[PDB]
Amino acid sequence: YQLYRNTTLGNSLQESLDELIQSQQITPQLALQVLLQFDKAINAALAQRVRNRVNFRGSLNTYRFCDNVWTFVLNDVEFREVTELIKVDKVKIVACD
Amino acid sequence: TVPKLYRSVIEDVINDVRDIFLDDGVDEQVLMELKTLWENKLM
Amino acid sequence: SGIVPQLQNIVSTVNLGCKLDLKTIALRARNAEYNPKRFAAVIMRIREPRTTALIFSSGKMVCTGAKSEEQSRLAARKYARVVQKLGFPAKFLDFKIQNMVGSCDVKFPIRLEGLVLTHQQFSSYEPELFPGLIYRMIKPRIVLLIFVSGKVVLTGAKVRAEIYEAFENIYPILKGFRKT
Amino acid sequence: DTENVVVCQYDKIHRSKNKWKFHLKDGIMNLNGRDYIFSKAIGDAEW
Repeated sequence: YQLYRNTTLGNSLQESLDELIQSQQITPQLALQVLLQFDKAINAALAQRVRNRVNFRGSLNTYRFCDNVWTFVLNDVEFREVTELIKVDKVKIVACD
Repeated sequence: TVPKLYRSVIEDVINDVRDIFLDDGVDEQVLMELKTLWENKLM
Repeated sequence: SGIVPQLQNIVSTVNLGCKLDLKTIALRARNAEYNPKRFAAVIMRIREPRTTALIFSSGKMVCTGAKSEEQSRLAARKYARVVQKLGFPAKFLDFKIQNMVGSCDVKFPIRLEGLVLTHQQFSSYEPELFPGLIYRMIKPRIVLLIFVSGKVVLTGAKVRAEIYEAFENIYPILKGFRKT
Repeated sequence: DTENVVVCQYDKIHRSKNKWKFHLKDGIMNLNGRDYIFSKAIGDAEW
């Protein structure tokens, strides 16, 4: 899943790659190959490494489901992780199966 | 436990693309620039 | 009875009159679900009136959940306006209420087994399967779900009068089986 | 500053009337500018 590319981790990577592409230090193909390596690496690290639980509550503003992908938008949300509170006015959630 | 995962992933990715850079004829210095650009953007 | 059946659900249909590109609608409209592999229609909801629509690529649509004829037509008009705004030349042809559901309480227990034994040609009652007795009224053509609690559901109506008429018909029959 | 986003995979999404419950996993979140991660996330929302 090329799911985790638009994350801090994934975007910083793409931006770094584009520069190198811009200054002609690497080809687009090589950049693509790096992203592919990133997908395998982030996916693998998540399932095997991280292992904590989170909880959230809020009001659902919108939902969409197409191509087996859910896209939500919650308002006034409260993300709960043992060590307490994370409050946000708006959060967008994209989820693959 | 998050900066740790990121270091972990950056290391793995950098290590895993080294040969590709080499096979492409890209100087290993460029690889290190990537890691640097990448790590600093995180900050 | 000073007992009045309350409308709980209405299903209506309407023809927008033009073929619809469902993928486009599912991707651009809010609160939409589209999974062609499981169901061929887009499922869209709105909050006022709070209802769910089923939109088919043919341009025909089903509107559900409204509690009044006017709410049903309004809701359908909104769904049609959403589709309209996404760029399709939607019309609003042959709107029509297809089914109406009502419910009420006679305020007293009922001898179901007794009712089904004497009304074998209109009802069926299998407690282990479903706790409610199913009564298929002929006039009007309405199906009622009767519970021992005294709660009653009426469905199958095309118009509000059939709901009221069916309950007026069943009330004296039910009094005949009150629990004392 | 931040576009609060959560990118993950879903186990089960559930709804009753206007009550939704989300059963999520393997997610990377960026809330208020900070970055978070979870193996599992459970949420509730009214529509």
